[PDB]
Amino acid sequence: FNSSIGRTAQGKEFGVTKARWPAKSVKFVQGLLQNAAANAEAKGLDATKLYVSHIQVNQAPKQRRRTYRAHGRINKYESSPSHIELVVTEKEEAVAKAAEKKVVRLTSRQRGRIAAQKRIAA
Amino acid sequence: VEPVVVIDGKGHLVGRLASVVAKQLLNGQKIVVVRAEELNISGEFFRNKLKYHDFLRKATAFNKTRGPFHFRAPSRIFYKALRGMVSHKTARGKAALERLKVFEGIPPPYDKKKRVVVPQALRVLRLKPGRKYTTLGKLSTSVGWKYEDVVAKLEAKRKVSSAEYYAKKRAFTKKVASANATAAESDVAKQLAALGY
Amino acid sequence: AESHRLYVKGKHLSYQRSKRVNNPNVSLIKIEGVATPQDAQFYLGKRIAYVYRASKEVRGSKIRVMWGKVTRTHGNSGVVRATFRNNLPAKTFGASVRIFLYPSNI
Amino acid sequence: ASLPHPKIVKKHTKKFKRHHSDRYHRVAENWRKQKGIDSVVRRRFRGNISQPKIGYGSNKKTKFLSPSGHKTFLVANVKDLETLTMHTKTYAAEIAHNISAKNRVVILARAKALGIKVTNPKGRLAL
Amino acid sequence: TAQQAPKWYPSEDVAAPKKTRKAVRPQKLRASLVPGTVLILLAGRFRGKRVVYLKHLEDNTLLVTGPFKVNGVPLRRVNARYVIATSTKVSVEGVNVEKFNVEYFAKEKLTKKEKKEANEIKTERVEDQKVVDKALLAEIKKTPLLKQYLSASFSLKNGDKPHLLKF
RNA sequence: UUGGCGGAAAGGCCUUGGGUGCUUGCUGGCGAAUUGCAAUGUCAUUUUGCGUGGGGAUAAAUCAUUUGUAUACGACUUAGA
RNA sequence: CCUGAAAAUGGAUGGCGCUCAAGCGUGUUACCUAUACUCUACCGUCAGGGUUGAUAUGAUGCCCUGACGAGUAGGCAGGCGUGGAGGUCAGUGACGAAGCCUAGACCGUAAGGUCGGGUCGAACGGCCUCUAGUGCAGAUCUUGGUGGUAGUAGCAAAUAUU
RNA sequence: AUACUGCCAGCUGGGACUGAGGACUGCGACGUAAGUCAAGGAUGCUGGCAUAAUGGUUAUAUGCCGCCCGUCUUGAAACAC
RNA sequence: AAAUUGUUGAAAGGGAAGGGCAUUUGAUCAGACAUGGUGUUUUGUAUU
Repeated sequence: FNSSIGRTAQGKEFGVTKARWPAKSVKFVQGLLQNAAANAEAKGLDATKLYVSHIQVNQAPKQRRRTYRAHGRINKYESSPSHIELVVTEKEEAVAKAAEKKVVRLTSRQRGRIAAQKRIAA
Repeated sequence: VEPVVVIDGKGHLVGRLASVVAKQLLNGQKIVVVRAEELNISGEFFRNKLKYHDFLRKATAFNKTRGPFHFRAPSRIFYKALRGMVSHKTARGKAALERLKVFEGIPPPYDKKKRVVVPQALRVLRLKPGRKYTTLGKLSTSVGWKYEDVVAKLEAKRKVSSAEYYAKKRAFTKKVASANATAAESDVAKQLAALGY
Repeated sequence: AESHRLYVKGKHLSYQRSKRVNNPNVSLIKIEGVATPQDAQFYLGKRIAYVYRASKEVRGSKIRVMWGKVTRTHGNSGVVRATFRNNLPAKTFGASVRIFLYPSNI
Repeated sequence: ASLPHPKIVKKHTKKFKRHHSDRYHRVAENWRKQKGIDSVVRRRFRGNISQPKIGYGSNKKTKFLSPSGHKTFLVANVKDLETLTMHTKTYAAEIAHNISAKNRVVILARAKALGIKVTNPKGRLAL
Repeated sequence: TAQQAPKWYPSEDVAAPKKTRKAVRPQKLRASLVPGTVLILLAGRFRGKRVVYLKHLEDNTLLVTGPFKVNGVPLRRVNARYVIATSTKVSVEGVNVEKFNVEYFAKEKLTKKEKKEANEIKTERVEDQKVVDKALLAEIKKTPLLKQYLSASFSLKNGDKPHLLKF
């Protein structure tokens, strides 16, 4: 959601030219971050390994208002509220390993070739 | 049949060579074409200059930078003919045009390798004696190619080195013949001759 | 010594086609060294393999094969028609196929 | 151990999808014949979707056969297995989606007793 | 219910085949395949190797041997379509070949359960191979360079066009 | 290890010498089976890593400030331990 | 072949290109490939037939067949679905009905039918018939809901705020 | 004698596609005998696997194709609705 | 439920996208191997 917004020098940190400073949204997000940090502290989590593992804002029921237009017309003036949810998780390394075996299937000729190689090599 | 076929472009009619090379590239053969400045076109030099000026007249009216790009080097002219002979807007055509490489003169990778000809494209074999023809280098410099003389100088230097190499190779072959003539006409040679070698 | 090739080299040129429609069920094969239908008549009925490699192992090999056969000649210039148990993947127009010498009749 | 029958041939294994069902969401995939005057699909222009035709009909000797060669038979109970009890080689039972767990296991046990093949003997139980 | 019963019912018996009129007739081999001839094995473990053709077996197969002492190809059978007949011929007179046949090449196929997930030669076979090979060698050595020709493995070279080659 | 030569896109060519391995140039000795009658029957490549060793030095850009030879905004000439 | 032969965006023997042609006239021949022709398999339609047998078959049942198959407007026929109704399955179901989701499966040329897995919460279906407010992609259709445009136009009259 | 035409119920090969049908039935051929057969539709032998290998679905890539439906209209992709 | 969104996952993307035939690649998945037949060195001993 950036079309026809102005450019800034502070988008180079992120490779883009269009970046902004949404004060109200940032305040809401950091308030929810504070709440999640409180929940994690109550749960007994690390508070230093914590990273935002999930964040999701989606549209809420619009709040309707009216605007008035030339020649006696009425158009909509809608708020576009958001549901914001987020989950912080303690960081961890790549625990997973030891992938599936994928048992092999050889024919008689393949088995004979493997046996012959095993005999020839020492 | 071969990994790369390198074609001496000298004396070759541009259209016949382009048709041959396009068929080969689509068939999957890597081709490098050297001496593009010595390619021939049938007909008078003035005629092919008029043809290139007709080509030059065509350009996108509202923006000449979107229009046809009239390339001037002889290698680029040969490439344009071949790209016209290839279905270049499909991935197969792009793969063939990637298989093709064309140069003016003979760059260092290819001056040390064998160069072949396409007799069904060679002007001396195809054109009737007494028919006029032009040279791609002469046409290119007439229409704006800037390196007729740099290429000619590098070509003279390369031909000098190659002639020295050929003299050395002749000397080695002749000395091999002189030394192994004593071992020639032997019983093994007679048996090979009877067998057909 | 250094040569173990027991087949003739060939190129997969295209599918059997008209100007504007192709038939993937028949492939056109050029046999290297062969330039006449008279000389290509030797290879009629000979088996052909398109051998390619995948990054995933299937049954102990990373190499897969698609078999086929030379069915008839095509044109006046030594190209032949070939039919494969699976149609050639159409990215192999100009790829190398191996025309084996069997079923042999010499 | 099975009846030698002709190899089951499907003339058109692809699904006949309605024209522009990919273009628009309001158009479902259920086949509808184009009745339009200018329709390329109705006019059978080259490069367009095929339309269902009676020439695609399956061989009468192999029609309705499962991949195993049985003709599938919706059953709801043991009385529903009783019809197949003698035709183990040509019919396979399919337990109705509506059958509860205990009735399903009863049907499965009776079909195992009579040798009847069931085309879904894994529903409503975990792997 | 959904389908109580169909009034018309199928039959239970399995059909018997019609009396086919395809009688098996002995195979006719090409004129270039006579016993005692040198063949190039075109496929198999021993592809490209030059062997000696000994006898036409009953199951349309050709009994061949290297000889084993010469190139390591044992007393096997090969498919006559997977070999190339060469004009080179050894005098097959002096070696008895009547012992070998399909029952001689009996294998006792392994069972399905015996699966070599990760992981010998009969004495009568090895001794009769020795006898056949000694007779074949005594014949072969009469022609110069033939033993080394049989030791060499055939290959196609750059420019080797088999449609013009004479074997 | 010794001369180089090669700038068109040089990235390739011998040699000067010491060491080692094969040599089918001509003659021998042993081995090969069973992959079972074929199944490409597997043999060459723009990248990396908790890793191992023959060795090497510890840089900038950007934001913020500033600038006005620039400038709608970005960009652009500049400055700042 | 040339002159005669002048029109406006750049430009079209289809393009590249072709000159003892890859041009023009002519003459053998080889080769390429249509849903055409020949021959096979299968589908359906039409037609001409066979078939009374002690049980294990509701005789257009089973079978032998030969030919044929384009289609708007239009006609006719066989079917597929929907809401209700009469019979029946002493049919399915709170041990989960109906709905809904599912680049899972099978069947049918198709309309569509059946099933696997999730969601859930009280009814529903097969068959023979009856009945109709019975099937939607459009009607600047109706009523609701929702988009891209778009974080865009813009929120600049009435001196002005610190 | 060779051409060149025509005929052969003349011989010898090399390839490809297909294998419908399924409890005796027919017409024929083979020294005119019981039997056989290439005679009213493929059998015989052999190997590998028994699995995602074949195949289905699905997404993509590639080759060649493919203009937006409905409508009125002689004619619609239409710069017609 | 759909339109329409957010996140994650998987994929393609040189002036559209979508589609048909055919294959390939990656995912995913259904189809005899308990059986109207022979028989056995006992898996855990109306027979396995």
